[PDB]
Amino acid sequence: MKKIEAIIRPFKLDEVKIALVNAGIVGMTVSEVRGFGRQKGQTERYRGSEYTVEFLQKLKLEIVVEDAQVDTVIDKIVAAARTGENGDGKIFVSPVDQTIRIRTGEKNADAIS
Amino acid sequence: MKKIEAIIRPFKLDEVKIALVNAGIVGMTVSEVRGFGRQKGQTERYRGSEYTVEFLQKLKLEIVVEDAQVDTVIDKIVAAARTGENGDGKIFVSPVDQTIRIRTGEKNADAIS
Amino acid sequence: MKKIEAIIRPFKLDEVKIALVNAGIVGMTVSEVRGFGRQKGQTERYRGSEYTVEFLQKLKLEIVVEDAQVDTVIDKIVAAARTGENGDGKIFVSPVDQTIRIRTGEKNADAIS
Ligand SMILES: Nc1ncnc2c1ncn2[C@@H]1O[C@H](COP(=O)(O)OP(=O)(O)OP(=O)(O)O)[C@@H](O)[C@H]1O
Ligand SMILES: Nc1ncnc2c1ncn2[C@@H]1O[C@H](COP(=O)(O)OP(=O)(O)OP(=O)(O)O)[C@@H](O)[C@H]1O
Ligand SMILES: Nc1ncnc2c1ncn2[C@@H]1O[C@H](COP(=O)(O)OP(=O)(O)OP(=O)(O)O)[C@@H](O)[C@H]1O
Ligand SMILES: [Cl-]
Ligand SMILES: [Cl-]
Ligand SMILES: [Cl-]
Ligand SMILES: [Mg+2]
Ligand SMILES: [Mg+2]
Ligand SMILES: [Mg+2]
Repeated sequence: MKKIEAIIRPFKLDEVKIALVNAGIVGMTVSEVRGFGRQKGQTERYRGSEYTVEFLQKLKLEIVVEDAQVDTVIDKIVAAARTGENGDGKIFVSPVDQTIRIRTGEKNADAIS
Repeated sequence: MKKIEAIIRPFKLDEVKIALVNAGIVGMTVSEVRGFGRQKGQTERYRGSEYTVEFLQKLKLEIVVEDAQVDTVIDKIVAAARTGENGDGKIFVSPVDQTIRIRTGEKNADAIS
Repeated sequence: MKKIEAIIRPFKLDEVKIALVNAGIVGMTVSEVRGFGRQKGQTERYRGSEYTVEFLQKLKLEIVVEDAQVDTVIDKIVAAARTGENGDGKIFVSPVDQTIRIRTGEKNADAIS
């Protein structure tokens, strides 16, 4: 099992969300964050101004899936979230040792099906 | 060391929190999130309406503990957070390689005691 | 690759942020959380009152770096965030299996450079 954490542009939420639902994702969590991602020598454009290290609003998507579904999920997010301008986002994949469904106590594969 | 991340119903915060404090948990983090968890063919009830993939408000609890305490923490959350209606929540356990207490620089077991 | 998650006092954001930018960090994410950290028998001071398990506002910083940069990042956060009063914060380091830059599809070391 893996956790996929994707930082995306806020306006992209709808476009990304539809891609994931159509791909068969059945659970996801979203939160509001702020961030910077300043590659060397670049500025990020937002509403007609250029930024270096100021924090900009982003959204964090969290999706826990079976290992065999990670690449599909990654591909769907990338294709829907990208624009070609710096600031499009970043995805981090991390291990999940156990998953538990609260209502039933189901575990692991059963809790993500 | 493990991180326990629990997504719960917002109203349950107090009921869950009291269970964990009584069990001896000494540190926890809470954040506001939104989410869906649509098992196939189901709808989630909220304030008299039925939802499919709309995002609903949830809370994310994060608790870092020693390995030997994980199952106790899981049990306390499940028992306090559940209601029997879909939407009760989900728990993800993940590895923590190092913990550092900022004030003192204490590490690992010392930083979670 | 590792994720560094640091819970800090909200007022410290600026002091911590400047330390990390000067150390060469190029990406970070911040979120608003609440928390308690009650070591046995202690109270946390906030705006002239003493707290046990009430939730206090904190900030969560998330920084994904190469393994060889973790200790530098940890040191910079600790030195900038600390005050000597309980409630200064806690840092959790966890594994990241894959990183993807959304705009380009670059992976891993390429996505964090
Ligand atoms: N290494 C990192 N650790 C934590 N958060 C990061 C990191 N890099 C980026 N982020 C988060 O992702 C957001 C988007 O980053 P961004 O798209 O600018 O990445 P980038 O590597 O600079 O790529 P690009 O060249 O496309 O801008 C940031 O604002 C921040 O919230
Ligand atoms: N696989 C997942 N990845 C990330 N977040 C998830 C996932 N599944 C659920 N969540 C989060 O947990 C919340 C509660 O999920 P929920 O209780 O609906 O899970 P479920 O598996 O559908 O179980 P139930 O049948 O009890 O509804 C969601 O709204 C979402 O925030
Ligand atoms: N084990 C933990 N799991 C999750 N979050 C924690 C944990 N311990 C602390 N936190 C988070 O970090 C914040 C700061 O904790 P705090 O500085 O009080 O830690 P502490 O171990 O009690 O150290 P101190 O003695 O310096 O107070 C908390 O309010 C909470 O948000
Ligand atoms: Cl493009
Ligand atoms: Cl029931
Ligand atoms: Cl001091
Ligand atoms: Mg960038
Ligand atoms: Mg559900
Ligand atoms: Mg404390």
